[PDB]
Amino acid sequence: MARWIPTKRQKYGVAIYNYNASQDVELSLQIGDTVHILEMYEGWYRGYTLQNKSKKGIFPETYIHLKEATVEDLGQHETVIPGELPLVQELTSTLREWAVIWRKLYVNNKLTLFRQLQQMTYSLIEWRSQILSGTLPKDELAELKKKVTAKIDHGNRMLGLDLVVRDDNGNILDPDETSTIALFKAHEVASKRIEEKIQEEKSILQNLDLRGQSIFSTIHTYGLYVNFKNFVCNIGEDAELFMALYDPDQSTFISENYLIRWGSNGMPKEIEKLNNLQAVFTDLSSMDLIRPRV
Amino acid sequence: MPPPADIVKVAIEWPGAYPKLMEIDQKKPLSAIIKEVCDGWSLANHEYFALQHADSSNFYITEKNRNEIKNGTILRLTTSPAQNAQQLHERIQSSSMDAKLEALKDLASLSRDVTFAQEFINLDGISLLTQMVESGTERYQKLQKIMKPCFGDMLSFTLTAFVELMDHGIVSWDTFSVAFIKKIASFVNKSAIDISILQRSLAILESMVLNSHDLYQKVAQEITIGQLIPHLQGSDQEIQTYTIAVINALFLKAPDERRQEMANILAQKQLRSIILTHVIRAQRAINNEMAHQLYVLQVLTFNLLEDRMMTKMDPQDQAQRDIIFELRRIAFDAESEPNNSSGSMEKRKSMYTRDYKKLGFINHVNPAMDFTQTPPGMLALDNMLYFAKHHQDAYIRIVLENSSREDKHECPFGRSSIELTKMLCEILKVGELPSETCNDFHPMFFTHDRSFEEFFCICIQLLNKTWKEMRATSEDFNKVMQVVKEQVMRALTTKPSSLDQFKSKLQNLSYTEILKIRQSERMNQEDFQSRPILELKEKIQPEILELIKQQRLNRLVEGTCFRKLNARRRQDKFWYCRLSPNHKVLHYGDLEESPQGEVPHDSLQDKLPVADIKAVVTGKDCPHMKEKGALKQNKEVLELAFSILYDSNCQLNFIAPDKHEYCIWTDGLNALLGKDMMSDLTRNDLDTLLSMEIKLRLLDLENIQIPDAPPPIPKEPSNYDFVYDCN
Repeated sequence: MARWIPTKRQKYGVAIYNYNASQDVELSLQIGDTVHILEMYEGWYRGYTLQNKSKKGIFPETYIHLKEATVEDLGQHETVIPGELPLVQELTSTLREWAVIWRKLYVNNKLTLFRQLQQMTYSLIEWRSQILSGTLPKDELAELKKKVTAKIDHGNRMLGLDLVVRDDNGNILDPDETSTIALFKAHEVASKRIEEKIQEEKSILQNLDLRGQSIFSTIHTYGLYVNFKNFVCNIGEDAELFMALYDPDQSTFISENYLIRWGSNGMPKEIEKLNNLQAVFTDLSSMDLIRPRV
Repeated sequence: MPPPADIVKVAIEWPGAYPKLMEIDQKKPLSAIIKEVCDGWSLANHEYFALQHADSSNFYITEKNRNEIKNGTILRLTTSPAQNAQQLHERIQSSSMDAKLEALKDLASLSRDVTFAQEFINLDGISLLTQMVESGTERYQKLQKIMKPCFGDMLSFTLTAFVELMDHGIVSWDTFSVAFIKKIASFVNKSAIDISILQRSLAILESMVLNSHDLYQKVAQEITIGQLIPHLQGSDQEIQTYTIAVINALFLKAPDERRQEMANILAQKQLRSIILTHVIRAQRAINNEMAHQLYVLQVLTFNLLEDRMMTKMDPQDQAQRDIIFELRRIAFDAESEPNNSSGSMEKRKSMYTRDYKKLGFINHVNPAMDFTQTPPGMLALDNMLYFAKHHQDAYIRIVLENSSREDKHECPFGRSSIELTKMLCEILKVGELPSETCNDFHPMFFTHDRSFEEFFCICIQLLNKTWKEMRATSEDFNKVMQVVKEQVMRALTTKPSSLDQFKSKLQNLSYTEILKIRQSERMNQEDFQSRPILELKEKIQPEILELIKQQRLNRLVEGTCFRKLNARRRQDKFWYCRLSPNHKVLHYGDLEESPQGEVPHDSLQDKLPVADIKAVVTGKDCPHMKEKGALKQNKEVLELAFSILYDSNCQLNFIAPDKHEYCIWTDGLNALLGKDMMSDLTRNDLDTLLSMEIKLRLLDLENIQIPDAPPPIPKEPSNYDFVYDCN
């Protein structure tokens, strides 16, 4: 409770389990009871709690699951992988904002959105946990940045919150007041994204095909995956099965006939495929889709 | 609310009659249905005959149970319950035997039929049984002398039919005469007899004992316990069940003063040990009733301990003071020079205080202030008296080892003995009311009448043994007894069966190694649930429950269009019950059929103070449900019918519109009452929400796991002298 040192390597004041009121400013600490500590005694750390940043907590150093870094993860590289974990910590703040929201959500009954709140929350926190490490490949981490950004801004517009910017690698790089017009158009872009989400949520909430068309607009290589099962008939003779796409609109063929052999016994003449009677018909382009009769 | 399928595709039968599968109408008065059924077999006399389930019941269908005929439920015609009852009775008071045997087995079987019982009890054919088995012996006894196997079967079937009508209670329990109990005495007081007779007769014994403490008294001359041991010895388990049922009825209705008598009687006739060796530790299956029999036996011993347990026998009583004086002589005179055995009052005070600061007593002027509190008081004294007979080694060694420890590791043998006896009785439920609720029997108790006394000596022995193993202290006095209680838990959870096995279980407990196994299981069971983190979560409980409650307070304020009594004929099935912001006044009553719901105003019953609210009885518990006339409510409104209590004379006897909000309002009024909730909605929401919250606490640790156990406390500089200041 004495011999305190000024340092910044302790802002991860990390409670372990139920703490005790043995200390003037202490209680049954939760898990994430972060104290932004200022006073460095060896065996004990007392410092300003996350909950109350003018109120200290005097918590045993062993009970302090200290991580030397501050809430950031890159200055000393506590990022398991560089360039994101600022994103995860701002996600944590996002979550503690969702905290006060879901307290203010049973006061009314919109609980439909309260459900979807918890579910998007669960998706975000599982992305959080999976990106506790560099578990994904880096490009997949960029993908997850995109997805978490998407979910986050969704929640924000739901609560009519602010706009986050800098889609990728932080959400924070853009808003650093380095320029103006770039920032303006960043806001412009984010409002675009909000428009896109409101439109799609209306049009995926109610319609169910326009989403598929919009996604198929970008890429145009598609494949009809058929797993055939068994040709119900007994033949008594060898048989040959051919599977191809015909165009009555064009009065002609389209694809190559996938082949199956058939024994005379109502049985495929090749049995290693009987389970695996699998063909994938590719090359399906935007035109291939939009043809009237196929 | 709906009636059953009024047109049911069922077979109708009758003795001699080919069944006809017709589509019977059921709203018709059943007399006419009986008429048409009779007509089907070219029969008249419908009121003289009853249809019944051709299925197992044979219960003569009345207007009441005709809802119980399913598609395929065969109906069989027969004589009406009155006509069966009569045919019986004039066969019953009669004397021709085999006919009586058939009618008597059948009166047995049909006694449970309420529909039959109505007219057989109106009839008084049970007194006709009284004839057939108290006169019917002496009309015939010359040939009964040899037929007595079959006459015993007779009177046993009479016992069956008699009691199987008695249990319904419409016929008096007084139909048996002193000649009936005379025959029952001829059974119980004699040797092994035809098992039906002995069975149903012991059953009558316990039943008539149950009817009256006076019947119990006037059969106790015939029901004696030594003659009642053979019923246990009867390898038929049920004879054992009946002997012990009679025994437990004896102790239930013997006076506690006479209960100690019959307890010494039980101890000397070996009931504890003879049942252990002949039921528990014999090969006989301990059926649920039998395990309950043993539970009641041990707890009867325990509630004979109760009279000394609860009562606070005078701490300064001269006799008990000299008996704790002799206890403390055989306890202390080793380091107590024998001049204190007859020590004077000044020396009595000196020795009290000297070895009672060695016994850490807050008051050192009296050992009996360590007996001035009950439970048990002079019963812990009784324990040490057992020790003077059975565990003098234990008593001497404990007292001597605490006869010199002035420190707070002191084991206060007066205070520890008294409190340990009381806490382990509360563990063992020594002295509780024996009920069918508990069916657990400990064979530990039935290998020793005083297995409670050896329990206390050996548990205080373990207390002192581990007391060395865990630096046990007297500021931890209650704490050390609670660690000993934890050990008692880990032992009794293995279900001790004998003194040696109980001693083995306690020797397991002396903090040697197996504790790591129990905490390793605690590890494996926190794996899925994180028990210390569960501690974190459920410790900060109150916020979530109180927010749910104020949420429901909101909901009560916005209330609903509640539903009334019999909202049938142009009555407001919709009427608002607004909770005021004051949350002391509910605005409701005959409010119109409101679409938007609440008209916030001084309603027809604008007031409802919590000050007169008692509770809400929910369902048939509602006083309006207790009405069975022009306010009958079908059991489908059970979940909507609530009766909010107030004034002790006016209640909110109303109907909910559905189930969930019924639960909600019950919850809300209970929060008003300041008690727990009774919506499973509350369970689900509270658990999911608080679990999420704590799941929103795992953040500061993540990618790194928690120390499950408490880490230590690293040392401080004791002073507060800040090298880096605060602020």
